[PDB]
Amino acid sequence: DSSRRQYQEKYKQVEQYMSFHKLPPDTRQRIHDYYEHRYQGKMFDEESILGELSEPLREEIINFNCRKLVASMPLFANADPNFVTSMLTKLRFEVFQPGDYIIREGTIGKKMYFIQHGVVSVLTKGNKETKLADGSYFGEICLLTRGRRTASVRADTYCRLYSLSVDNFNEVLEEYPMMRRAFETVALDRLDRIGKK
Amino acid sequence: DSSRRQYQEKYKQVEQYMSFHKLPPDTRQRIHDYYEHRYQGKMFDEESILGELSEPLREEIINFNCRKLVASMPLFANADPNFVTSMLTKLRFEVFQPGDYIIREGTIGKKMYFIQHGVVSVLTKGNKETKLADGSYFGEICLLTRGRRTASVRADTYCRLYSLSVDNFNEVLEEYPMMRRAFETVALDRLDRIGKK
Amino acid sequence: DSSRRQYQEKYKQVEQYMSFHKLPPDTRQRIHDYYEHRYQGKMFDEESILGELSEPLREEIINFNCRKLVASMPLFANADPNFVTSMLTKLRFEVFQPGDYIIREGTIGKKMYFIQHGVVSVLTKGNKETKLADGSYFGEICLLTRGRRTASVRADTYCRLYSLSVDNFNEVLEEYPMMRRAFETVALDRLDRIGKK
Amino acid sequence: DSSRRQYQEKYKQVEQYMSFHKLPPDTRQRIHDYYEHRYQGKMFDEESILGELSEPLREEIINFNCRKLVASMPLFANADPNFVTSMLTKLRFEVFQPGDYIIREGTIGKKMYFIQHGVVSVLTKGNKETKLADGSYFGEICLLTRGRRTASVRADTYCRLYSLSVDNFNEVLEEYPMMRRAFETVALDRLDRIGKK
Ligand SMILES: Nc1ncnc2c1ncn2[C@@H]1O[C@@H]2COP(=O)(O)O[C@H]2[C@H]1O
Ligand SMILES: Nc1ncnc2c1ncn2[C@@H]1O[C@@H]2COP(=O)(O)O[C@H]2[C@H]1O
Ligand SMILES: Nc1ncnc2c1ncn2[C@@H]1O[C@@H]2COP(=O)(O)O[C@H]2[C@H]1O
Ligand SMILES: Nc1ncnc2c1ncn2[C@@H]1O[C@@H]2COP(=O)(O)O[C@H]2[C@H]1O
Repeated sequence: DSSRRQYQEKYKQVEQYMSFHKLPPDTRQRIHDYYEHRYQGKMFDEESILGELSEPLREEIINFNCRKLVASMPLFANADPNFVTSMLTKLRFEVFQPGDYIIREGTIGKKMYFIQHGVVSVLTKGNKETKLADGSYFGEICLLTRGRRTASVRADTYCRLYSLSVDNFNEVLEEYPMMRRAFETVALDRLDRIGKK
Repeated sequence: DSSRRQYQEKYKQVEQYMSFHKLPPDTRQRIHDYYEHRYQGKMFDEESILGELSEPLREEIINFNCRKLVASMPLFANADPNFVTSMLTKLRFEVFQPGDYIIREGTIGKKMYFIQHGVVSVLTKGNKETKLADGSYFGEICLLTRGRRTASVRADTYCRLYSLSVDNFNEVLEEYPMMRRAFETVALDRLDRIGKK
Repeated sequence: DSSRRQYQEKYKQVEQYMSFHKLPPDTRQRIHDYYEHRYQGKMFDEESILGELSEPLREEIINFNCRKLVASMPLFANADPNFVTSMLTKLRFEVFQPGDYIIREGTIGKKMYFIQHGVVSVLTKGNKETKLADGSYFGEICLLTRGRRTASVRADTYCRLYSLSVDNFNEVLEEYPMMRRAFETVALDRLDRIGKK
Repeated sequence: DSSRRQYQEKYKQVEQYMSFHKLPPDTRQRIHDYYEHRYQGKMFDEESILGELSEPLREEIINFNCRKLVASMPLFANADPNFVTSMLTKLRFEVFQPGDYIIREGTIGKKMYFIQHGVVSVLTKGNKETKLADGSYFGEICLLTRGRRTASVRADTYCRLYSLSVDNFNEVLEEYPMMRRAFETVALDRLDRIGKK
């Protein structure tokens, strides 16, 4: 009904823009596939729907929509449920296509990612590359150091991620200081397999 | 007419989102009841309507819509009417359901609440719990200390509240410094029945 | 056509809100009259229309819409036309009703006003009250001192004003420092007829 | 279809506003011509379309839409493609009419421009005026000095520009410090033909 019509109407607008700007069909297709994998044919207004609810109801809905992501992630599964809820509310859903570069080395990161579904390559230049999958996260090192990306991260497949900005990261750890160490440990651990400590 | 249609059309959108995300009927019902108690079947655009009026007209409307809340509250009833008007303009209407946690201990509060209608439990961990009702307020302690919630507050029933952010709190007291003491007194008084002073 | 329909449709929404909140007809009328005097039956989207034009075109339109206000005001008529244009772009149109209080003493002003059309009383408590009309401005003292309103200002009639915020005030004088003195002179002059210097 | 209808509907609104404010046909025409040259009869919602895509897809689209601008500009053609992409994302499309003043001397610039198509006169008061065309840029001096415009710049013809704000300028050079010198060189070089060094 109203959701499907909101999508096909918006996809329509997108299909016109591509034509006006005469984009390569090499590109229009990526755009088309992105739209499928991101919306599945139904477009809502989360900002509006969720903005119109009380905070307790948002937390109940968000905790449910992410119950599976939470169950796969050691960081959460054993944490205070209020820490978890406080992080889920600050995350933003992002989809990434096979080949896409989620993060670039040398760059100045301002956000991290939690993998809901998909596989990503951590090409840490030189050698000793790595793969992370569902339940893992990355991009935290810059949120702690405030330096530059230690590696690059490329979608091997369609990824569903949840990003968290440095602002929201520090705001959560301000409230739950205990949980910083959980991040530090995995960070310094990851830096050891490279150059950091 | 246009208000009712705006509601049932928006509630429609909400009912779809719930289905797409396959929420427990245990949850869909809470959402449904929330929507009833919050909108009563008519949805307006306060930001637009009120934004389109002069400041004097907003104050006249807001003072009238809150005349009853003002009459129940000792803080206001005896204060400079301009202090009162200046606070009413900064408040935000919030509804909370039976059982909901309005505030959590240990947490870093950034806003307080004034009860228009309803009853809330101040479970101050340990013992000596308390009940506040229509005309009372809470959550001011963190606005003064800038520390953490001294207790938890749970809706015993459907609550209608008006929240005030720390920013707007300090902005009002900047203009009406005399009124800080009224808040301090009730605060230090509340801290005594616990641990504060 | 589209403008008139946008107004009567929005006024419709306003008429419903008043009914829902059961406002005194003493108030609904003020609201109704305000809407007439502010929109004249046609509602546009300045933010959209003007936002869609180049800066030079905005300045040309704004200079024309305010040519009469500019001609009545000694501050402008003899100033660099670029100073003038730079001020006009930052102003915001405001209508005020007979009896309305535009400014209150003791209060912390963050904006000034230029009278396009109407008469206002500067009731400086005590005695020696004053009247300002088309082409005059007021509320500058707090923009300079950063203190409190030295008097109150009440609409004797329907006023059409243009307000300027302290931010935009200081931003203009940052570019045209010479013009501060023009404001200071009238300010210190106004303070002398009271208490300031 | 939907784009053309969005334009002619919005142009309609514009044509009414002009009439309501009784603008000189000397002005209505400039407005009309501006609208043609800026939209070409089709209006989209870039903020919405582009906001709904992943960052990698935006970069792919933006790099393509600006491939020609990039090919004409020595600054880019030889730079790290990621520096280039990082600048393109921050630019804003602006059209300017024959005679328009893009920049005024003595003024406090907060943005620079890259010429996609058109010719502009750098009237540096006094004497020794200059012309810049497709592929050139200007307005960088204030982004570096944080002072005032060294000259004025006037559209000799319809210009298509891309502006970059001081905020985005410093944010890019923060990530790609090497590229500051490329700007400094052309800047100090331009200052020499005048007064700067
Ligand atoms: N050896 C590794 N194993 C897994 N993830 C890594 C490794 N090295 C770096 N990363 C992740 O890659 C990210 C690149 O951006 P950050 O430096 O902010 O954070 C880095 C880590 O989260
Ligand atoms: N003994 C008490 N009686 C009533 N209210 C209380 C009592 N103790 C705490 N509160 C309220 O509970 C709030 C919890 O958050 P705050 O600490 O910011 O502010 C606290 C008070 O407003
Ligand atoms: N004697 C006066 N004559 C005219 N205007 C005045 C006089 N005294 C005060 N005002 C205006 O009234 C304003 C009240 O707010 P401000 O103090 O910011 O600025 C003040 C002046 O602009
Ligand atoms: N001699 C010149 N040749 C080309 N461009 C110039 C010259 N002098 C000034 N400009 C440009 O004109 C701009 C005016 O604003 P800015 O001072 O910020 O930056 C200046 C330069 O980019």
